[PDB]
Amino acid sequence: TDQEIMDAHKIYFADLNFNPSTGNTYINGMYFAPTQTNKEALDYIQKYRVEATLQYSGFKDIGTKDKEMRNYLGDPNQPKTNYVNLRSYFTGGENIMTYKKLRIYAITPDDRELLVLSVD
Repeated sequence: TDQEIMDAHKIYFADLNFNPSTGNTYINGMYFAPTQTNKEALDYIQKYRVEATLQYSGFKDIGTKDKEMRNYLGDPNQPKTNYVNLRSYFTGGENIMTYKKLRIYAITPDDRELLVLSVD
């Protein structure tokens, strides 16, 4: 169901790169927590659609890509889980700005798009 998938994305960590000298913060991707109450709903979602604000271009649709399975938080000591690898999206060579508008959509294997993560 749409709410079961939606709640299965409420605990997430952003994979950021941060320059302390400069203050630039880019988002590389997004980890969704592998909790037992939402494991099956994360295994269900196979693709993610992203709209994000690029550093030089504006807010833009950057398309749809398969999820990656990645060790939670990059930790080899944690199990693999849903990872939205933002850097493989249609960004035109550009980095995605953190804290500016961002919309991530879970795509059912039936191709329906549901908003699971939203930042303004």
